[PDB]
Amino acid sequence: THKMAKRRIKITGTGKVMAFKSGKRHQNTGKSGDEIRGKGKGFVLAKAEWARMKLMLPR
Amino acid sequence: NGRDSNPKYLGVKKFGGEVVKAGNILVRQRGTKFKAGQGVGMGRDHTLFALSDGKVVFINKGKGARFISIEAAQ
Amino acid sequence: AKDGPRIIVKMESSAGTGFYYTTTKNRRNTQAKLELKKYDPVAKKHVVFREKK
Amino acid sequence: RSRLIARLPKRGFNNVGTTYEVVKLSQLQDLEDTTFDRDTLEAYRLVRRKNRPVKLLASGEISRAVTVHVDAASAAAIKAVEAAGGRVVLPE
RNA sequence: UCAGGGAACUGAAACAUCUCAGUACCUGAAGGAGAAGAAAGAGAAUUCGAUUCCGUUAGUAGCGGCGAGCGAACCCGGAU
RNA sequence: GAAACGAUGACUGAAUCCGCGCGGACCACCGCGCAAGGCUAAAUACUCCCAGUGACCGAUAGCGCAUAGUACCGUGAGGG
RNA sequence: UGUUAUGGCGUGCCUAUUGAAGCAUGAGCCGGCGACUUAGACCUGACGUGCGAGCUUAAGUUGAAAAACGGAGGCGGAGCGAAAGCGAGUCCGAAUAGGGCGGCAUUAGUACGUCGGGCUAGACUCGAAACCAGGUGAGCUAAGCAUGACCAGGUUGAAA
RNA sequence: AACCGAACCUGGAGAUAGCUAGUUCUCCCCGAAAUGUAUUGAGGUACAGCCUCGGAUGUUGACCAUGUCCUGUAGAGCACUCACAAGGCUAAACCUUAUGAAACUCCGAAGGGGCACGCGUUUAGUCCGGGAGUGAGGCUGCGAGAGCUAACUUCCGUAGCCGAGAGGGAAACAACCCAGACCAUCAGCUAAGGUCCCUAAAUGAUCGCUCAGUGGUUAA
RNA sequence: GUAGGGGAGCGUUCAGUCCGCGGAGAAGCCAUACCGGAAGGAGUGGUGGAGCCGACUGAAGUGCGGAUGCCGGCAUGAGU
RNA sequence: GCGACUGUUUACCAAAAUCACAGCACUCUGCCAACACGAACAGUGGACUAUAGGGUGUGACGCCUGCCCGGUGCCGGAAGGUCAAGUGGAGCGGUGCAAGCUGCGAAAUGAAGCCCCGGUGAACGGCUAAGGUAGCGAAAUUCCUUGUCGGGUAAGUUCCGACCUGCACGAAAGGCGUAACGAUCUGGGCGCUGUCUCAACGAGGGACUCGGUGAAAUUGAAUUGGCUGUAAAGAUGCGGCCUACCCGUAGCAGGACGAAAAGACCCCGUGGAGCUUUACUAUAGUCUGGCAUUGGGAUUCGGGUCUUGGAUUUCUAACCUGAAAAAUCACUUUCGGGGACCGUGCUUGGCGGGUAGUUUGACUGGGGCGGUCGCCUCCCAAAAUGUAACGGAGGCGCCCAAAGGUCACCUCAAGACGGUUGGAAAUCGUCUGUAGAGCGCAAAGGUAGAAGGUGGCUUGACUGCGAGACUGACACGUCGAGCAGGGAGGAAACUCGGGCUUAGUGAACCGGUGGUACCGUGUGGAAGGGCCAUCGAUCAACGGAUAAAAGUUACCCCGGGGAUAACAGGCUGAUCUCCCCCGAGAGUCCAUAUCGGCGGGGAGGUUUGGCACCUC
RNA sequence: ACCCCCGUGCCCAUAGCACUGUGGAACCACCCCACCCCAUGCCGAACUGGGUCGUGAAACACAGCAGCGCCAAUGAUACUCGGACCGCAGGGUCCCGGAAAAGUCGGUCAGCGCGGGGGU
Ligand SMILES: CC(=O)C(=O)N[C@@H]1/C=C(C)/C=C/[C@@H](O)C/C=C(C)/C=C/[C@@H](O)C[C@H]2OC(=O)[C@]1(C)C(=O)[C@@H]2C
Ligand SMILES: [K+]
Ligand SMILES: [K+]
Ligand SMILES: [K+]
Ligand SMILES: [Mg+2]
Ligand SMILES: [Mg+2]
Ligand SMILES: [Mg+2]
Ligand SMILES: [Mg+2]
Ligand SMILES: [Mg+2]
Ligand SMILES: [Mg+2]
Ligand SMILES: [Mg+2]
Ligand SMILES: [Mg+2]
Ligand SMILES: [Mg+2]
Ligand SMILES: [Mg+2]
Ligand SMILES: [Mg+2]
Ligand SMILES: [Mg+2]
Ligand SMILES: [Mg+2]
Ligand SMILES: [Mg+2]
Ligand SMILES: [Mg+2]
Ligand SMILES: [Mg+2]
Ligand SMILES: [Mg+2]
Ligand SMILES: [Mg+2]
Ligand SMILES: [Mg+2]
Ligand SMILES: [Mg+2]
Ligand SMILES: [Mg+2]
Ligand SMILES: [Mg+2]
Ligand SMILES: [Mg+2]
Ligand SMILES: [Mg+2]
Ligand SMILES: [Mg+2]
Ligand SMILES: [Mg+2]
Ligand code: NA
Ligand code: NA
Ligand code: NA
Ligand code: NA
Repeated sequence: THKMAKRRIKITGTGKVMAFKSGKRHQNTGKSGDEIRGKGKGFVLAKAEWARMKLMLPR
Repeated sequence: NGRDSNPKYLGVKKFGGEVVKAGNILVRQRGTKFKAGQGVGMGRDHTLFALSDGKVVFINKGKGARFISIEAAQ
Repeated sequence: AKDGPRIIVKMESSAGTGFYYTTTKNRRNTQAKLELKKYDPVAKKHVVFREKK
Repeated sequence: RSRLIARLPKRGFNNVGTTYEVVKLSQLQDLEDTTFDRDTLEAYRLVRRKNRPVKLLASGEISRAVTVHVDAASAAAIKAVEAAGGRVVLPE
């Protein structure tokens, strides 16, 4: 899907998922301190395969 | 009633003799069972942790007050 | 985190010049009017900071 | 779309403006007797792309005096060519 | 081949959009082919310069209960 | 959707030379082009028919048929 | 070798299952027919091969008892970020904490062929109640309309 | 127009089918699983565990010993909570005596687990990458709940075995006991179990028991 | 040792190439006590009356016990 | 008993109590009628017209037909409240030197409806808007029930007549009664009868035999015994034992869980179809406003500077329709009437199961009903962690400007003794007191050097980050030293990035607000888009499907399942049945001639069940 | 070197409570005053500022005392790792190791440091 090219799986030099954090951003929040300020990166070594098979070609 | 339940966890994570690192979590608990010794800090949830490198050390003074220290190698 | 007419509310944060939110759970239960404080926004800091919407 | 695919907090914004051609500095320096880069003879220097402009980036280091006529160039590139001899020409 | 009219199963691990698909079917008209065609264009170079087909662009831009999934054009080569 | 433009049913209804349309609401600038008339080889598609060819079958294959839309079935379309 | 007498031993096959000789499923027999393929310069991997920091062409043209020409284009080559952009560095950031990338003591690819597998098509084969379009049917049957035909004989005995 | 809670024929159409069945030649090697989590998920799928193949790493694997640390089950105990027997005292508390506890703990094993190392024997693990199957097991011993301390019962933990496991034994009889099939052989020794006869093997030896056919279906 | 993964090969048709066989006679069928670790192959005989083995390589419309499979032929229920 | 009757209907298992029926009632319809067929203001059917036609209900006849309209439906009234397009245009915003060229967008006004008032019940419907008038009544309504009594019979659960406690009788979904009617239903009686105790004889066509002709279902292979046990728990192929020469014919149907139909019950499948409604959604249809076809003459009301509009009224060349002469029309004409309406086209809103496309969860010792899904605390949990049940208990979906940060200071529950509105506790005082209290809520752990209680000062309930670890398949979640820009409390070391911790919450998509300026398709802006923050979530089927949704099927279909129920068998033996032990006591005296309080120990596999073992 | 006191640790009940005795100006405490710095939501009780006498009573220190607490064997037993069995069952046994609790004997009301002060 084209909603994948704009999904947090960028084709990095190596070939893994360039994730982020889905804890809480837009709604349902207001507690904790810097829980929302967790707008960093994320990575996984068990789904890189069944995710890159949809965006690999159009890197 | 059958309804209701909870996975829970807790326990000990770094046992005595082990070589910790700056940030390793030592023991998880609810209250203050294991008090922060020398070389060992304490989180909101009484979760013990290590400040630097070293070795895990248990100390018991007849129950009641538990202590965990870290003896550096070097 | 329900949201109805019930007492207490989620509050926006303003500032003297500063344009920053703190997000705080207040309550109209007791003293409910002086929602002013001091939260330095990215800036020089020390800015008069009232969450009072 | 119910397995990780969806549920990822990403909106971003697609633009895709201008992608410049990475011309490594060792390609000019090191080997070669200076064939004069210009904008036509350089095609034989293994930088055939077309449709896009040209960019000059410093990576190889061997001081040498060579003239460079690329479309655009970096801060460190220009301060590495004229530092050993040459002149980085940019379009008016 | 063009034109008029115009489904559903199916998919969406259900189903009202969308897909299927403007497909099947129906009807009208013509030929050894039609359609299309001589710019109130394409497009960004103050450029190419009828139309159609092939390759490429490219599965890109974009579209989509932003889901399934659908999906150009210009530049250029070539038939003519 | 910020949604242009083309098209169309129903209501309205401009100019034309210091003119008109367009260039993804809009405006200025800039740039391209000038409708409301028509016709027009070739490249393209398909194939009843013909020739040739085959790492195509050799008849429980191959078209359905080594001839037959015949025997046979149904009121019929049709099946075969 | 063929056949037999006798002793010992010995719970059809397949499927589906925790478990089959199953008193579970399938099968009269035999011959024949019959089930993991094909396509997309698709994606990915193993192997092999010809180039090698380069690697090939598609359409097509001219020739075909044979093949070359054709470099529009694609993959190598620099990454990082939402993007501008910057660049061996960039994004968060008001400069130092980290993530991603080079440099790591060190690692090049691409084209084609075969093959594993994925994607998209009916995708191992056979099979349902159903939905939709077009068309054929009232010579069976349920009715209407028009026009013809048929109901031995006997009994009871209304109005007027 | 012989079978209508929506006719027939043709076409879309080889509709879909988490369904059922079937799925064809050969040997060699390894070798599963029916668990966790998620699911309009429960007889289906994703991921993980578990399998195989290649490369790299190349002993970090395994068992065991030693040392160290941690966890409150069995048991027990009455010191907290609840319950509870007799008596004294003057209902409660207190005292003497005596108790019971998954949700009591003054105490507290075996065992287990993590880590370090190897004093020792063996052998594998991990990482990357291609392809999988399996996500409906059953019983027995032991430790629990549920059930009438019933069920070839259900639901968990754990060991073995069945599952994909032939052979011998238990009359027959996956699950039990003993044992893991490379093949060939008119060879030998053994295990579990037996050695009168029908099947191979001492109608064996010594000292007792039961007059019963107990063995060869149970209790107050 | 099942699902499964891996390895080495047999057989069939078509094709290129090579050595050939065939009227004193191929393929096919039929009998068999030989050979190879399996898939299989060979010798001889009988039948038959025109074409077809082996080796290497390539390409699939490639290997049957089953699907209440399909087609054809022939049985049992019975001389009922 | 029912239905009045004649009649009629499920071709092919229901001819009946169904339907129809004359009769009655409500209600619509002014005639291009209402209504209906239809792509079509065509055409036709109603139909060549108000005791005529359509629809509905009841279903001859006789006596009759109550109470309640809250709601729903409908009719009528209708001040007001709300409501679409449109009319109208202030304000706001963008671009340009400007003229100007363009987005967003009101107050008011604006149709049918809805809300609101009343009425209508042979309207749905009830017997909170009121509650059973007549009649009937255990009647086809009957549960407990075979009710009670009476009649018939030697004996009656049904039948008839009454009573009454009418589980749920009831006056047009009509109540009650009724002559006649009936291949209808029920009971009794007479007659007769091989219907029966009970079979017998006789016959005729077939079975039997011979000659001729010659099938079908089925079929893994067969050399195919009985008893017991075992095996998936129903044995001819297993074991043991017993019996049993080989091979037919005529016959009986116990077995081969016999043959036919992949089960029509049941469950499953995010299978199908038909049918319902106040499930969702749309549409035929229909009502309505505006705008065309669509004009003329006046009055009032609006206003600007000749008119532009709304309404009322009236006339007529459009249009519609009728008659006469050449029935359908085209034609010209006398005219007749309606006539700016209607019709029709576009558009707006409402109504809408007539029609259409679909949804309607799962777990579950079958399913349904009930109950229950997330998170938190103990127990189960078998001394790491983890570990299930429809196992045993109890909570949460918040709260707090302070219960926060920090800085200082205080120490509890309870008992005893003595004291005043007390007289139990409590207020006060003094001792004892490892705290047997407290910590906002559930529970555990933990706390006396406090995470118990107070006071001063403050807004660290900060921002930019985070080595390294715990935990999960993933996604999430959890702890955290240190560093930086700035602050808070204390003299200070130092601590603080919410509250003793563990629940007080939820992905993505979409959108709102502030901020900042990255993009912005010729350029420069702008719309918009991104980013930072943050808001909207009983999405509680709480890893969540759609922006948007309920039932029925005995008229049912299909794909499956002994993977899942009801029959049976099997396992078990709560229950059921029986036996046995002890013995108080009854039995005049006396435990045991008989009987056996309380309570115990077994057997059987005939009850109701459990489980779901082989057969769907 | 002897001893004592004071302050502060390790140790954190085998070093604790109770009872009793000893200590008087080196040390400690009470005590005295306290309008102000400071402070008890009331009290200078406790904090606190300035300091004689008196006393050691209380507190504290030390010593005896161990009635009570605490600590706690040996032996045996419960249970269990391993192996091997029995009953229809609830259960239970043998072999080999490890090994409680409680109770009893008994044990002890500490010991070990640093600094400062005053005495012989
Ligand atoms: C009550 C019951 O007891 C009952 O409803 N029993 C079921 C059989 C029925 C209803 C049969 C009805 C007859 O109209 C046809 C008879 C049938 C089809 C008999 C089928 C039989 O051979 C198999 C089973 O069928 C069942 O499903 C059934 C569960 C059953 O007990 C049978 C053993
Ligand atoms: K031969
Ligand atoms: K005969
Ligand atoms: K049975
Ligand atoms: Mg999902
Ligand atoms: Mg076609
Ligand atoms: Mg066998
Ligand atoms: Mg059989
Ligand atoms: Mg069978
Ligand atoms: Mg079956
Ligand atoms: Mg007559
Ligand atoms: Mg018919
Ligand atoms: Mg099919
Ligand atoms: Mg093998
Ligand atoms: Mg399972
Ligand atoms: Mg299990
Ligand atoms: Mg299996
Ligand atoms: Mg006969
Ligand atoms: Mg009588
Ligand atoms: Mg009749
Ligand atoms: Mg006779
Ligand atoms: Mg037998
Ligand atoms: Mg018979
Ligand atoms: Mg079935
Ligand atoms: Mg079925
Ligand atoms: Mg445990
Ligand atoms: Mg979505
Ligand atoms: Mg029917
Ligand atoms: Mg089964
Ligand atoms: Mg049963
Ligand atoms: Na045609
Ligand atoms: Na189709
Ligand atoms: Na006879
Ligand atoms: Na419907």
